[PDB]
Amino acid sequence: SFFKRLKDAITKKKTTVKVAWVGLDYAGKSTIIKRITQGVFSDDTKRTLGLNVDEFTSDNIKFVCWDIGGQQVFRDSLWDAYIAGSSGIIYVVDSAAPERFEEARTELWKWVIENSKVGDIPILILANKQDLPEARSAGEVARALDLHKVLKHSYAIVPCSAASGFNLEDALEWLRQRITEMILE
Ligand SMILES: Nc1nc2c(ncn2[C@@H]2O[C@H](COP(=O)(O)OP(=O)(O)O)[C@@H](O)[C@H]2O)c(=O)[nH]1
Ligand SMILES: [Mg+2]
Repeated sequence: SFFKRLKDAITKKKTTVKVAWVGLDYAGKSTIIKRITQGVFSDDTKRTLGLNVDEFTSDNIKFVCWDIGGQQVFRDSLWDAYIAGSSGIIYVVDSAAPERFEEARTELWKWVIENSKVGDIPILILANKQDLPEARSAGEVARALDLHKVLKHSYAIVPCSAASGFNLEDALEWLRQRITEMILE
């Protein structure tokens, strides 16, 4: 698991980690968090912090799931309050919902890319719901998000399915390694 490997890495470093999970509503974030944490971070374990923010903790690991876009407005106050202190950011996209790609691109650049606060923080993009027949490729989503324009951040886009498990732990190992090296630095 990524959950178990992250816990052991940060316990060996003798410190604490925070992982942010941002992305539009119905993208798959709560589903991925429940699955990757083998149940530990279920809906009946979420300390609710805001109208769209949920928070999880288990010893030295903390996860911050935030449903972005929609009616919710990005305020720099809310970012300091909820996401500031994160060591990695996970942007989740529903590849079978191309109608909302316009919105996911605008929120990714609003909250993460053109965010002075997010620095060398590894940003992992999950092109989720690949099992659906309408799912666009990971490269289609990368072009939709103008990732080809992201010149100053350390990112990675990996296609995955939260229902089948496909590529999930593999994408998360890239982030786990990127967090492990930069932690305490
Ligand atoms: N078929 C399929 N459905 C998914 C997948 N990921 C999430 N879903 C469904 O889409 C909904 C969105 O998940 P959830 O994490 O609760 O929404 P969010 O927290 O707003 O992203 C859930 O009810 C899941 O049943 C996937 O990979 N495949
Ligand atoms: Mg949710």
